[PDB]
Amino acid sequence: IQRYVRKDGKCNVHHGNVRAETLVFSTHAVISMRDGKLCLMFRVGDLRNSHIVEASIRAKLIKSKQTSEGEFIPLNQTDINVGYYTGDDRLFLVSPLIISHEINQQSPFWEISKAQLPKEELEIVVILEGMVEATGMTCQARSSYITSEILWGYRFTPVLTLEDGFYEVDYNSFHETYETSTPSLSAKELAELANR
Amino acid sequence: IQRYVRKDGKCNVHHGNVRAETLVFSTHAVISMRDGKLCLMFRVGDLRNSHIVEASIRAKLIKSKQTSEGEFIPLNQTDINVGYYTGDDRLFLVSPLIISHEINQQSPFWEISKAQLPKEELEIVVILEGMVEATGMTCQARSSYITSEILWGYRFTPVLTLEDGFYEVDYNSFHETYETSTPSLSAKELAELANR
Amino acid sequence: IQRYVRKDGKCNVHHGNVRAETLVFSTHAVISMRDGKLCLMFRVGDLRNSHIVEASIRAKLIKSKQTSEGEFIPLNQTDINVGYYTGDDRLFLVSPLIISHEINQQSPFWEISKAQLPKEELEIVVILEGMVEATGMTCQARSSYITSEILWGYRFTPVLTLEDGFYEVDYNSFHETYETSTPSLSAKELAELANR
Amino acid sequence: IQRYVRKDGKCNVHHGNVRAETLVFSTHAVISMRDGKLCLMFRVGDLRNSHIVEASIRAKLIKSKQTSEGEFIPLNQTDINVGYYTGDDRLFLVSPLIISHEINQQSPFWEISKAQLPKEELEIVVILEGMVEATGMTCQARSSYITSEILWGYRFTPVLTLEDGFYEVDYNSFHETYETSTPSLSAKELAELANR
Ligand SMILES: [Gd]
Ligand SMILES: [Gd]
Ligand SMILES: [Gd]
Ligand SMILES: [Gd]
Ligand SMILES: [Gd]
Repeated sequence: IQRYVRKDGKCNVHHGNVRAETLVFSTHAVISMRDGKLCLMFRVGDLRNSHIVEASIRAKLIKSKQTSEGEFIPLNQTDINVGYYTGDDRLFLVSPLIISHEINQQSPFWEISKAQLPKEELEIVVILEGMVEATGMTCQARSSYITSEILWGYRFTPVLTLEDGFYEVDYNSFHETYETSTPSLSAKELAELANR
Repeated sequence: IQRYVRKDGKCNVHHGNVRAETLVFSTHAVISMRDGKLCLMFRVGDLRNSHIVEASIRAKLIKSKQTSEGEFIPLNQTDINVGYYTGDDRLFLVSPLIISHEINQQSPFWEISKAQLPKEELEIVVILEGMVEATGMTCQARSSYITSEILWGYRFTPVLTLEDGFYEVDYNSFHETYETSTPSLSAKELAELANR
Repeated sequence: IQRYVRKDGKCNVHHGNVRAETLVFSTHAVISMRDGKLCLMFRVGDLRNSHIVEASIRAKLIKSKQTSEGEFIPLNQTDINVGYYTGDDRLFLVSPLIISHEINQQSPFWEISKAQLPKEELEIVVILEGMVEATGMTCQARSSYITSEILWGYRFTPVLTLEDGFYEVDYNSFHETYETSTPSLSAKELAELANR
Repeated sequence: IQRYVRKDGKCNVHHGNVRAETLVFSTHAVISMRDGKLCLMFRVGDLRNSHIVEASIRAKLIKSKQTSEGEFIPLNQTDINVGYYTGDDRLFLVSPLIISHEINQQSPFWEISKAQLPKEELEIVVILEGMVEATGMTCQARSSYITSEILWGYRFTPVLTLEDGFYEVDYNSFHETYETSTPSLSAKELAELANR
């Protein structure tokens, strides 16, 4: 068994690194099943030459909306769940990670089907915040997913592989995704059906 | 569909900005319905020339009170819910936002009607805390709503409008509110009645 | 109605202040009823000449203990609830505040009566943490309550009074407490009895 | 009764200290019962010559996994519960502490027996984060537990002892553990059996 993090705390990634380089978000988000739950996923990249401490991910849905009392909220924001309640939004960023929001009754995608997706006018903002170990200062990195950039029925290609006692990242496959067999029913629709 | 935040993370607000200017709270709070829930709302302004990171909103009710055992607490504080449990108090401040506290069984306004409001002796303190991206240092901004400054049955005028691929803020309408048809029963009273 | 915090965010306490002075904890803790709940309370002082931002209170019970499998833990620590779940541990420190932990089924005092208190070998550590507005740096202040310093059946004297449009703190009464009629049954005992 | 923390806030540990020295994690983790619950425990060391403020512990399970839809996640991360929900991950680090994760239905060890443990291919990453009082800057310390370093049926030797009004740490016993009678059934298996 080859360790990921060594006893002294030094990780075993990017052979020979030094732990202004920018953090990266995959250009596309994917929707697909993970153990019977439909999921939205995007990938967040590491910083090749330093750790990010007290590092956390959060996501906002920007969507103009009308309240049942006729109040129109242009570009209304609402939180997307990405591990807040279990501390799974508290990231150990030492190689690109796939973040995952389970599309459940409380998720803003609960009733969005495959066909219905392209019709929607919405934007997912992805926001990484941490303190850069080296610099000492608190960072923030942002990016955005519009409808047309969320791919229904795909999965992220794996970028991690074990080479020579070290773990190495194929950063060419970072943004890379493949298709997978995935129902086109909305999570609600899937749940309704499973419930009989 | 015009993006709000671009792929690189730069937002599309305040054409040609630079991302000591003060943050702003609307001078008035409003109470009115949002999808069947009575709500207290105040508006919190952005910082025209920098982001605020790890930015969060919280609110305190200052109200002198007597305990059933005759203990009098002058200016007692208690937390007003403004998205703490869902991370919706964790703000993405890139244009003035309306903050909203749903007046429910756990809210200090649960039993306050319209008529009963002006009678009350209370103060809502609004407290924004974040780290200013540029400066590096942690900010705090405060303001206050006394009874006479909470307007029953109003809504905030919209300040956001899409001009020339950019989003622009009509800051003249910032503090601006209009009236809307809103029941004058207390949330409790509304709930009691709906529950038959 | 005289405001506590003004529109611009400046508070109306300590007429003519400047917003290394030390933060203070009352020398004694008290136990007594607040609306039918038995409560432990200690008082935490403000900083006469600056705000504390992102300010929070937490408390630890230090108590040596034996596990049912005969494992002895000298000075075991366990968290005392002082508003963590509702954000009421997130303090707006602009004048001495009484902190309050409701002694419930989950509290380490649940079964401790008045008579039984002096018998106990325990210590409450009180820990204030915030960033000092002026200095820029994160502070921590600590203090400690041993058995003999928790007073059963007392309440904290009020220190707040309204003088000349300003609110003024009688710091002589800070540590001051008076007695009040308070049952000597343990919270459990009180609950058992009330439950018939 | 000898105090642990004095009225002024100065602790009574490491007689005559000064409050780049490294923080320490015990080289081994142990699994054993604590009041009827099976538990994983590792020990986290203090910093002999300074406090760590806003100090917190978190743990990640690194484990390559396959989703029921055949998606393979190399080195998947998932949060181990170590007091997040009760604020018990918010540490008062003034002498080595034993951290403890109760192996319950939500824990990744729920179904892992004693025999089954050595078969498993998994790694627990332990991550301490706090601000170093003196330095002013935010620290992070890491270490790692692979299968072969988690000891089933052991307990950590005590390192705390009261010498001359001061508390002293036998740092030789830090990594020291002894065996204890401990069932070899998995937590699930223990729970199933207890439930009849
Ligand atoms: Gd912080
Ligand atoms: Gd490829
Ligand atoms: Gd207007
Ligand atoms: Gd007095
Ligand atoms: Gd020994």
